[PDB]
Amino acid sequence: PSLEDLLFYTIAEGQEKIPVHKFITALKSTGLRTSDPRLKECMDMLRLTLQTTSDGVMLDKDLFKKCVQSNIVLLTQAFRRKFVIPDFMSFTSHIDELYESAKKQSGGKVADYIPQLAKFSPDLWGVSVCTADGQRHSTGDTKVPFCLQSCVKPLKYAIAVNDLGTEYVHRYVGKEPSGLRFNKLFLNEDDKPHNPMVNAGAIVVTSLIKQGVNNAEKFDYVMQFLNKMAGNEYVGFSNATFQSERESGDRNFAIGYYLKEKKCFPEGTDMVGILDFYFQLCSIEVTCESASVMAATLANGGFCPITGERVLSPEAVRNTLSLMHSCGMYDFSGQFAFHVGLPAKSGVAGGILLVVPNVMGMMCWSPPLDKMGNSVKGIHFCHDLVSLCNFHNYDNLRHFAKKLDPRREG
Amino acid sequence: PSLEDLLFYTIAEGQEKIPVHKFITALKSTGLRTSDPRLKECMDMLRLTLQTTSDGVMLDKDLFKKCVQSNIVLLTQAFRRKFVIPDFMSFTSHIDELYESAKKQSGGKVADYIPQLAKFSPDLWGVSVCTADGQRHSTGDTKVPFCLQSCVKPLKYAIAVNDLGTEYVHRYVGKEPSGLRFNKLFLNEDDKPHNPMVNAGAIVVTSLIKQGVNNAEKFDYVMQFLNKMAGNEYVGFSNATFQSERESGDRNFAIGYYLKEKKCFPEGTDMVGILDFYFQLCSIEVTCESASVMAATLANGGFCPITGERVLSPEAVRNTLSLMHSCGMYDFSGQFAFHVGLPAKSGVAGGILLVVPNVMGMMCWSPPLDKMGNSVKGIHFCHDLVSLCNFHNYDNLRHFAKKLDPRRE
Amino acid sequence: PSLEDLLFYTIAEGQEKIPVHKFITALKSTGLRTSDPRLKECMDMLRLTLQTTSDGVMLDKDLFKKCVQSNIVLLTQAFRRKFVIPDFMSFTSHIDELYESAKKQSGGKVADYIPQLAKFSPDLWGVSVCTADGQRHSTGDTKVPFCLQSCVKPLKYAIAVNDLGTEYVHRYVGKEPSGLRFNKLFLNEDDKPHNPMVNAGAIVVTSLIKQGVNNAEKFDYVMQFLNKMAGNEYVGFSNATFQSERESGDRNFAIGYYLKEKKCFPEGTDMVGILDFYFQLCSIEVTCESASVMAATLANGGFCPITGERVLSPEAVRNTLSLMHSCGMYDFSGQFAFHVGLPAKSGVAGGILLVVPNVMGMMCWSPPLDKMGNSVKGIHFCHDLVSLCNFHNYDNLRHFAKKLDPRREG
Amino acid sequence: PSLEDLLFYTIAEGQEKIPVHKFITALKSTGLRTSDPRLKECMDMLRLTLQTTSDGVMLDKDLFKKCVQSNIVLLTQAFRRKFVIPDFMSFTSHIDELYESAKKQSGGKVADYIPQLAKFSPDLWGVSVCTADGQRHSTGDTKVPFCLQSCVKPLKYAIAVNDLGTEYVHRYVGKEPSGLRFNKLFLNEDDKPHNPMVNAGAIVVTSLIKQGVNNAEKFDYVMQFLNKMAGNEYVGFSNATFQSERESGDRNFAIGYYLKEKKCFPEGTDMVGILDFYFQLCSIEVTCESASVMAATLANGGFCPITGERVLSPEAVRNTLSLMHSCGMYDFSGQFAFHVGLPAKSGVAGGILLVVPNVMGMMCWSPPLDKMGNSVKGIHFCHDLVSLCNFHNYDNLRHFAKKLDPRRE
Ligand SMILES: CC(=O)Nc1nnc(OC2CCN(c3nnc(NC(C)=O)s3)CC2)s1
Ligand SMILES: CC(=O)Nc1nnc(OC2CCN(c3nnc(NC(C)=O)s3)CC2)s1
Repeated sequence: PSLEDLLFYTIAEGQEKIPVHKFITALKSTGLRTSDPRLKECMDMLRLTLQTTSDGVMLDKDLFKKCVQSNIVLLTQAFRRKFVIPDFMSFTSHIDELYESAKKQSGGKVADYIPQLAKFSPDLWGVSVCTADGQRHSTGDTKVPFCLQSCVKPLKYAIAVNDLGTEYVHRYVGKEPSGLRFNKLFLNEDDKPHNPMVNAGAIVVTSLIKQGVNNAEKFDYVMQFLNKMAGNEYVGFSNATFQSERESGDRNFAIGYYLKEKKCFPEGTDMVGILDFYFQLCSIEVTCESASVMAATLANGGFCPITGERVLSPEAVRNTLSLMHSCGMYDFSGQFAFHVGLPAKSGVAGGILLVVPNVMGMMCWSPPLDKMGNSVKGIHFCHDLVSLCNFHNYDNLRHFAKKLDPRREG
Repeated sequence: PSLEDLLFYTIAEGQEKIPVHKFITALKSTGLRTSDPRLKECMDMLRLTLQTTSDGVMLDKDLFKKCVQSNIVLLTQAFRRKFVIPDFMSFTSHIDELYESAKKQSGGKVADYIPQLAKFSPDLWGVSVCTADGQRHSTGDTKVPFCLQSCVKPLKYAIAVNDLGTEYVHRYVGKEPSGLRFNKLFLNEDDKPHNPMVNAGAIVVTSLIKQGVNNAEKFDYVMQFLNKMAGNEYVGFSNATFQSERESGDRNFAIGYYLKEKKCFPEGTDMVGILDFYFQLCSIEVTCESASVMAATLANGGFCPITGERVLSPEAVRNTLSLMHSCGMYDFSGQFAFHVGLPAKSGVAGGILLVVPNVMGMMCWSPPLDKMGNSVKGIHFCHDLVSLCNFHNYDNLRHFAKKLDPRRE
Repeated sequence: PSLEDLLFYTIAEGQEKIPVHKFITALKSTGLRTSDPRLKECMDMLRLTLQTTSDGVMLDKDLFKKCVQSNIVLLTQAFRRKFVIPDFMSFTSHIDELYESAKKQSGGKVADYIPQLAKFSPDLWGVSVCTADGQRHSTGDTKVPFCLQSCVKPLKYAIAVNDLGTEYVHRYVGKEPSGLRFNKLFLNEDDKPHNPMVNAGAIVVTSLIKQGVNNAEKFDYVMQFLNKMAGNEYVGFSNATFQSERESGDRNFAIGYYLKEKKCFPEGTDMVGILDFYFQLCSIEVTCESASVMAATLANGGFCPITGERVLSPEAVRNTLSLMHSCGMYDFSGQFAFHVGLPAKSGVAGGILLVVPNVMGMMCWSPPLDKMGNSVKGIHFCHDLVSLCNFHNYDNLRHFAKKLDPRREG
Repeated sequence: PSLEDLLFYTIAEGQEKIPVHKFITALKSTGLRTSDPRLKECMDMLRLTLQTTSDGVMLDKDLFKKCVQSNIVLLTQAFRRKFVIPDFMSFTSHIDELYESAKKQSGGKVADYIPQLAKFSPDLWGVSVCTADGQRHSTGDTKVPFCLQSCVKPLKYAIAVNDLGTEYVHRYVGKEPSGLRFNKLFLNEDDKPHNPMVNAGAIVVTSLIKQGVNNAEKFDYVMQFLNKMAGNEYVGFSNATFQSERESGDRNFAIGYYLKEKKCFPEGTDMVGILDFYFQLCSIEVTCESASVMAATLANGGFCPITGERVLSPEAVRNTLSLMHSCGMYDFSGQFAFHVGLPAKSGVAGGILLVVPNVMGMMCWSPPLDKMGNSVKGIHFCHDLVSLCNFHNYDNLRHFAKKLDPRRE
């Protein structure tokens, strides 16, 4: 027997040779993107034989064997329905409906405190999915760059725990939510910030990453890291947003000094310098698509799903998801944890980084925020998604009532 | 082909006939207990034929099929290792290691606030498991009855949400935790108690269950409900514990009166009676074993695993596990949710009712409490369990480092 | 020489005999009331000679000497303008103006949570003055009985420290105000109520007065005490108010149980009985006139000014004035101390018991309360009073700008 | 008859001529200092006459009248015991006892966070009095200059209310104390600092004084203002303290940035400059003697008692005495108001500027502080002072038990 050969008969349909487009659309219908890095050898060989023989465009058992041999393990799982969402075409149909249902929630106010997010239109709205297996789907304004802002706080924490361990990082920052009107305090009772998703704890976590090196190499260190998470999709940097964040951050300058007085930073910290590195990290740019790969990396126990690369330790990813559950959505965290039950993180540009552990990661984006600071459409989408699918943290995988389960088939 | 016949050769091992004891030990090793209610029919036919011919005790293809046809699907799943933990024999060996490792933590102080918990010895310690499929195992003092106390709070919240729905119950109680030094407040800013796991909200939740009937019928209704949840295993009641909570509950009278003044109960409430009903509910008795079935009922989306009965709506169970995750372990809730990541609920008699969703439910019991109020051995066990198995809520099921996974082979 | 003889020529106005009405009007104009207990002998002797010599009504040097001998010291000080307010006639004209200026502030809501405080008309308004010397003046509805309610807290605190001393009493109750959003807390951080003017602390103090005896003698012990303080003017008791306060006091029962749990009472306290005794003390009745004598006794270092009787130790009065200054007007305490600067206490019936140390006591009464719980007209009257006179605690007795000083003349 | 003549016989004692020393000693025993500014003409004429007739040194009815006519009303009041404390010689004997009783309380820790307050000896200790009439007395280290630090907060609040009025100033700062552990907060619920005695509110008040002018002239205005208040006694500036206060005042920058974000300042303020101006004001230097005259100006309705000039409006003095009563001694404020009953203000150098309204002002100084931040010897002295004299705010001026009253004979 032979794996390349048995896969050949599945797509051959008893016939003699497979047209290339018939193989291409069969492969794309699994949700894989024809530009998947795990598929580069297969696609390079296909492009070559489509030159070598204008005499086509048909592959026999032996010619198909030449192309798919290099990536046969991933292609077989994709064609024999072994992916975490087996019927991806029906699932994306559902994502499209949920998107259109949220597209009608036109309330909210765009963050206006800086001219660079006031520039963004309230009609933008996109959602990108990326499963723990690499299946992609987008709808809407998903290639528009926008800043992570507070969406970057869980990614920084993951990098800090990945490099320093849990016990070290949690000398300097706590692990609990604060309480629905302890939002205005910087420190909990141990004179540590309450947790990494809070501004005071985000700043302290920022002062742990790559100490001893200067602000240019730290920024390089974190961006190289964010590239691995996104399978080398778009990660950028807005100097416009950063220069404004620098000139309008009196609240954070207040935090920095209060943290200096109470000896919250590591010894030898340049507090004002850490504030620049902090403002920088909030001005990193993503699209919906590139961020949906980041979120899926946390969804996937730390391995980027479109490269197979190990990016974060299981200890760093578990801690980040734990803190996104309960501290992730500003004052909505408690209500969100109850009704949605997913690790999520919101931002002022309109991002919501959403992780369905063991299934997929997502990024929703609509600039207009409601009064607690979360994208109006994004929050609507997240409620709708969990009403439809048994992805809630404490839904049952066996007795889930009237919800659909995309991890099953019939 | 034939499903009863194929199982016969599976356990017969090509041989002539199955001894009766060889079938029972084969069955017990799947984790099923020979008294499972879903197996009563099979066990009745065995009880009949073990009289029919003392010239035995051997079952032919036809005689084995005589007993097992009634329960063949459940027996096939158990023998083709389709149960949520396929190698149950090995997993219980690990539970024994974790139990013995916690048995050496003799620190802590027994709750003495009532003479009925001061009389319980610091040497007691039991652990019971019940998987979403019915596989059972116990170690230690697992049949000694004890009161739930605050372990009962998630169970009554489930009943209330099961009968009245989420929107109603949460007109009267919040959904968030309060904050690590907001423990001393009764109400949040919307004038509802913070959540059903704290005393002020447990008191309010109690005033919602089965309104319009008197306190004796209310209590009977909750006992009937707690019976369905434990697959009819041990549920009792201590009149002694009830009398001491009654005569020493000035704090609960303080809460009750504060809630009456700020109009937190549903209209037509006899506040003083509801405290009596509340004190009663805290004095319900369980054993480790019976409660581990209750926990598995939450683990199993609302269906009791040793009877298959639908006991709670999926909405009541999802809400209860949500609120146990973040509010279940007193001031330890935050540290606990981070490190263990399992919905749990603790009590002052020393209980910790523990849920691993889609896998199993658990009950630990050791009377000596730490300074935050949680059983010392019980907390030690929960850390060790999650350190060993990828049961943490935000462990990944595919890339889980050097932890063991009891769901695979 | 002779005091009876020189006071004789003071009123004689060079003629030979004094009409009786001419002496009485001279006496009333000092503000003394012709029924002052320190004047009983003089008034009895005057009424007697108006029977024995109907051939009058005129008194010579020797007949004047017959009547005023007994109370000549009090009469001389009154006639030689030696009283704390020498020109009482002019001062009462001002009290009348201040009264009329507040009669025009008809806002507020009468307290309605029990039927007997809702029954009071919103148009009642009275104010009574009583100096440390006994000079009286009233305007408005000054003889209508009403309940003290929270006005009783400074009087029972004074009774407790008069019998037990400060250090004993302040084992069970603090001495500071709480902070404008520590209002809902019962205990401070030492597990004592914050101070005697708050409900939780008034209840605890009630549990220190006259321990070991039952509720009837306790009530008698306190009423006799209030009688001495008011120079035997009207002190009464509403059983109606007590019955409604009792069956509608769920927060006070809430306080009682919380205080039992945290062991705030003395050993052997019958907590529910102390709540009965507390409700009773809140339903004791006064009129404006009778309550204004109470206030002056605190103004007067503990000596009731119309009987000369020592009623409270100087330690008890100093402490009670200290706490009325900072805790007496509910959430208005800080604003009141700042702008009025007088020891004062308010109640839900509409009373404000007011003390100007070393000068006078006062009681204002108008049932309509403002949104913090204080009589609207009463608070208005207090601001007006101190804008007019240098009575504010930290006004200067020498350089007081354009304010009037009733303690001086020209 | 004649005012200069009757005064002459008062001190002449029927004799022929008054020696010069006999008059100077008579004058000092009234407590006036032979250098009072209100006595300059009289002392100039004495210094003028002490040269012409070295064949003296004794004054006739006419030569005494030569000098004293210019200041006759002040001298007569002092000699017919019309001063607020008629028997000053006996009163200072009592302050000497109180000083000596506190000198035996050697506990406390000198402020260490800057090298300029660690340099001061733990055994320095001074007390100075100055009455509303100008009678002076000191015991101890009363001419050693030290920084006001937070003692300057009431003086600048007074300047601000004196120049702009109460309604304007209290748009930017509240008027209550905060709550015994609401100390860690900067703003109340109205987004104003709680009151001027607090760091967050002193910072805001600093931003209202003389707006629109630069930091050098602003500082000159405040020094000119402090000079009128101390009757031109010693006021200085420590540049060392100012350099260390700015280079270690991270909490103050935290306050400034938080106050800037919540728009607490008036329009057009350079927040970073106002922190410099604030640090400067905290480094103003005084001695015990000079600062107690400042206190006497507050005691005296705004008129400096040793020059007679009006320095502050009565509205400003009342408000500052109001806020010093309740906020002046950090976490000790409530306790202090209850037990001492005097408006006072403390500072980290160890000063306590204390006001007994309508009688006298005071300044105590001993560097070793409490754990709440107040001078130990200074706090002890204030308690002792009020146990002795009926100066407590709510003492009775008529029925005051066994306490002494320095205002009577
Ligand atoms: C606006 C209002 O009404 N109140 C206020 N809210 N926030 C304010 O800003 C500061 C609060 C004080 N600081 C603290 N952080 N954590 C603390 N707890 C401990 C145990 O250290 S204290 C820094 C921020 S003031
Ligand atoms: C720790 C300390 O110093 N004092 C105290 N600690 N606990 C106390 O119990 C009482 C607190 C006051 N009441 C309230 N409950 N919830 C509330 N929430 C809101 C938003 O109003 S207010 C009744 C219980 S007092």
